[PDB]
Amino acid sequence: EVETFAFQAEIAQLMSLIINTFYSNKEIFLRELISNSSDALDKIRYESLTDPSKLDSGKELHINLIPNKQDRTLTIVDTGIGMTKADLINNLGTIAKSGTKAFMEALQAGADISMIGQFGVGFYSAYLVAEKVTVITKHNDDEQYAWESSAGGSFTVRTDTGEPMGRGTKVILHLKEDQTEYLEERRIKEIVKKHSQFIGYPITLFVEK
Ligand SMILES: OCc1cccc(N2CCCC2)n1
Repeated sequence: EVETFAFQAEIAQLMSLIINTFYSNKEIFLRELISNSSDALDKIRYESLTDPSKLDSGKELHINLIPNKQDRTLTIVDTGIGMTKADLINNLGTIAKSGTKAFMEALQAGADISMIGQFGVGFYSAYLVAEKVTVITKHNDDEQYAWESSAGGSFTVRTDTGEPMGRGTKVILHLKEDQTEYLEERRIKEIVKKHSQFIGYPITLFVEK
């Protein structure tokens, strides 16, 4: 059972700008997604201080980067707080409405796309390199869900039946045909060293078979 939702007009407009604006510094997508993972891990670590049982779904707080040349996918896995169904459908887009308006006014005032993180909508930078994005997420208070969008103004949400995750978020980037450089180990290493060297969680870059 797959539910289809329309993006808010502002979010759909933001995704279209990201996809259609000529902008060569696409590598900032990884910094934005790692930053999102670090924030999600900060939240579950803080919540577990006053409630240790919140880590029953997993004590390890880490980030994994998994490239797959056969599927042409780059997966960013974290064991952070995860996202509920209400987050995927309502809460995140509601928060992102103000940030999108501020971001686009800034772009008209001379800012560039790499500053998208300062407006709270860095997740959508994934569409600089991905034609489709799948998000598998599990929050302690909800079920495991699969969020998916190839842009175009709509996204889907379903209950995920795949391998259980315990807790956290998995962002699967189905890369565009000309963006396969972000599957190479040397390239991912360079980006992490350049933009995410001081993230306070272990980042493990998986290598390919
Ligand atoms: O709206 C902004 C935003 C920030 C972080 C994550 C996110 N997601 C949309 C659904 C998948 C996850 N959106």
